[PDB]
Amino acid sequence: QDVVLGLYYMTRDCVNAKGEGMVLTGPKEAERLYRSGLASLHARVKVRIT
Amino acid sequence: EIKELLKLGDLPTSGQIRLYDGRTGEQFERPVTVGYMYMLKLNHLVDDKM
Amino acid sequence: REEAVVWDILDEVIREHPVLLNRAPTLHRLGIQAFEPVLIEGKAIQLHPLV
Amino acid sequence: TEFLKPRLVDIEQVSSTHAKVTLEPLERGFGHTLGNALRRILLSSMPGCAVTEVEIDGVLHEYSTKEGVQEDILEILLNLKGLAVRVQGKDEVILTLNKSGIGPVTAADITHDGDVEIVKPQHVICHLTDENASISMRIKVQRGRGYVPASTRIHSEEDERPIGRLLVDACYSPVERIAYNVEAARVEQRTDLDKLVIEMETNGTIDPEEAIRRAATILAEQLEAFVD
Amino acid sequence: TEFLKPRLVDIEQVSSTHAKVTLEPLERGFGHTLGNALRRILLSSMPGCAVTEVEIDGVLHEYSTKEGVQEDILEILLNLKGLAVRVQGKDEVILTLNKSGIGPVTAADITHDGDVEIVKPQHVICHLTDENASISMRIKVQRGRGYVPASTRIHSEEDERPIGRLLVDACYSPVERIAYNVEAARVEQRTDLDKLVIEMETNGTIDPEEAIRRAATILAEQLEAFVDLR
Amino acid sequence: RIRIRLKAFDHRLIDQATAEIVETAKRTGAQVRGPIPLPTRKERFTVLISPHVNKDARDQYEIRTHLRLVDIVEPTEKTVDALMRLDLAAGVDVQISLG
Amino acid sequence: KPLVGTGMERAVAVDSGVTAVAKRGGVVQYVDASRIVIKVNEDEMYPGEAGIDIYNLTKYTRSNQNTCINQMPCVSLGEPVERGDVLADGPSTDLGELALGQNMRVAFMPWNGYNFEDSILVSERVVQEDRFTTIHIQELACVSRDTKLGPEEITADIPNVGEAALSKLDESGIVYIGAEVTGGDILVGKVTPKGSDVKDSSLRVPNGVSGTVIDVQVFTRDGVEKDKRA
Repeated sequence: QDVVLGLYYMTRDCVNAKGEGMVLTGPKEAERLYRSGLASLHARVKVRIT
Repeated sequence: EIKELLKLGDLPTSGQIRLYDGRTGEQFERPVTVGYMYMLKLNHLVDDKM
Repeated sequence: REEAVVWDILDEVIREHPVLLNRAPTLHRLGIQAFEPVLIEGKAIQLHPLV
Repeated sequence: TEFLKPRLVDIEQVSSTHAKVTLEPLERGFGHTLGNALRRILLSSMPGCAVTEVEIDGVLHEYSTKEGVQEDILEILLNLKGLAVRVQGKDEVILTLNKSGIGPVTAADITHDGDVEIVKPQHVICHLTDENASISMRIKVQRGRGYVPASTRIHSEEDERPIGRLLVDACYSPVERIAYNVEAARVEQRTDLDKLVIEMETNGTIDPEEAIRRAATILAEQLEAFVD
Repeated sequence: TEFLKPRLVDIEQVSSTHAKVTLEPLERGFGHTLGNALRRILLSSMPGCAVTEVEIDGVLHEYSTKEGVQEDILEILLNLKGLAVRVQGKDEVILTLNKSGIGPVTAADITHDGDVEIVKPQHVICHLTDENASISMRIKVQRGRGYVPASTRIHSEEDERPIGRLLVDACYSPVERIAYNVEAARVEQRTDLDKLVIEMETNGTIDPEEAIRRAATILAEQLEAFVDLR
Repeated sequence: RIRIRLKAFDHRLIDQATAEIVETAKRTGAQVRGPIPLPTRKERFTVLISPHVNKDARDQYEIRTHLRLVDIVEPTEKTVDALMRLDLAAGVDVQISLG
Repeated sequence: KPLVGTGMERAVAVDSGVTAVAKRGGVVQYVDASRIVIKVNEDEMYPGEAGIDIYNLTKYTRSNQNTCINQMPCVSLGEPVERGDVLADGPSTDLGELALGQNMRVAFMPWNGYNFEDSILVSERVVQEDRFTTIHIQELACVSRDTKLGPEEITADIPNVGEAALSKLDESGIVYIGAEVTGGDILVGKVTPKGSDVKDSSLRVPNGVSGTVIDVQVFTRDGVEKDKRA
């Protein structure tokens, strides 16, 4: 119950947030942009995943 | 009347205050509900069951 | 008396020794499962949430 | 009124760019203090240098396309951002790379001065389809601290740069990921203590313990004023 | 490395207990780091003196009652657990409270020694109603940190004490509430600097610049394990 | 000036007392003179240890009374009174004397 | 005192006889250590039987569920009270209202999994203030019935067991009252000879419990006395 709420709030999206439509060189700097305070947890973004 | 009484006190009308985290010092997104609930201690104590 | 040396003895008898946790209305076989203990300051069994 | 000093018990070196500093034991609610302080300093305050601006011929903005390459210029921007360079003496060095022929272009192909060097020469830049394709980029390297992205970079700039200059996120701080846990250790009477497990993965140009020691002495010299 | 260093520039006392303090200048991003670290340390690990053992004459246990008073003995032990004492030289002192006559027993009636200072002269303890009633308690004030309770201090105590000494729980920490704010600093040539406005709320016994100095020394000596060894 | 004459049989105890007194003085007032050690009285006793007779059989005891002269040069309001409530450890006879 | 009540707390706390509701109105004399003494106003006062009402407060005693029923005076000295008004607050009452639990500052959020299914995550300020620290009372009987082979005996001269029997008791046997007794202690030395053939039926403290001996009752076999306490 708690963990599906944490995931459903995490992997979602909104039509404008901090860092809308910026491009990221990996998931590591995705978490670094979430922690430093430069993007939001749900902000649509092109990443490069492997 | 709950909203009007929350306006007599200087509290926010929604009943919800933004709360920071004691671990990380940074704000919880999406403001949370804080209030006073009258909580009771029932006589099912754990060092009568262990 | 519970002296200062039996807690190291206890952490050396726990280590790789599973226990059977059991909730009281056991209906199917997933209601008896074996764990490894991790010792708790307290008086309550801490049980992993997914389980 | 005496506090528990720890011993650094483990550096499990997984790779040359990986570490796990197991650390025990601390006072109750101090692992989160040390871990969060080091994490915020290592994320947004640690000094270092990387690529900020690049001028490429054949392109006019970030959504054009040069010939002879499989990848596009967003991919060359991203693979440029992934490059880890170190500058010793100066702090604003412009570099230029030229590549022609059948084959990929790597980091060793660049023209370097005496003050700069590449920590990963086999880090790929792009690939080239045509032997007649002659790629050219003027790679500028500043030096700052932490992280500044191209979005607020283009919001903060106002001077009209010449057409062909490309902005990239400036990964100044050399760490890529730091994330810890706090576990629970035991001194023989009190079970209330807690053990730190700091994980760290960086790029080249540094050794994770050197980054940890740098952040720690940054915070100690920051707090050096009003102590006893 | 273009960093700076902060100083305690202005220390305003809003009252004797509730008192703010500035910090200036902090670097960019450091404000929430130092504020949260000083919050965690200043709430967990400060030294303050508190009541530990209470010794009333003509008493058997704490659940009895006494001649001539209002509050019962558990009420007296709670009102003594709230006490705020500030010793200077020693680390373990014994006070004395003796009073007869009809009227309330303030904290200002304790026959103080020289190096103890009771900073709440309106802290009520008892309500003596009979004029022939008396009360003579002998308090013991240790000094520590954190929270050490009666159950753990039931066998921990080594010095074999005699029977008849009521054990009161020890709330040692004199900090009760602390909030920090990261404003925008007014620097005449820099705009990317900030100030830290720590708003303490003490027990009256601790001096705020001394508390901040001790918390800073605690943080620096904890980080020396990272600095020196690896 | 307040002269203070500490007298005791145990030397360590006396020392402890003296330090305490100094501490008491120094916080309240200013310019405590100092803990000056005077000569110790070694009051000797010989006794015959036999119940009846053996005169060369003897025990020689003594009581070492130590002296500690502490002086206070400026008696303030706060300082002198501080001592009234501040009693010292048992087995240490103190003797304050102003002027 | 429930901040959000329904107003039916007053009627339940009065109508259940756990509070000492005043029979006849008037003022007060307030000896109270033992009993509330109420002087009666003249209109409610009988012509003969001059009369002032003396209310008995039931102090710390055992309920049917081992909880503690206790009455505390909620009126001061020299204070007017009316007929039907309350004078002593019982268990779980606050100035005549009905206070079962206590009112606390609650946040609704998931906090790091520690309140997963229905669990509840509690600060240390709840446990430092003793604001749920309830008081339980246990009655323990000891009898020395004459089963067979003579009668059993109440003496401290406890056997086999050494200088770990004679401790929380007197020279003639039985626990000496008050004390910080736990598990495995001895309360009432109660063992017979011929039962080098002695044994230990001496009623001890059950495993896992602590406490303070608040009361010792003894209407024993006409003889319990030593040479004279009886």
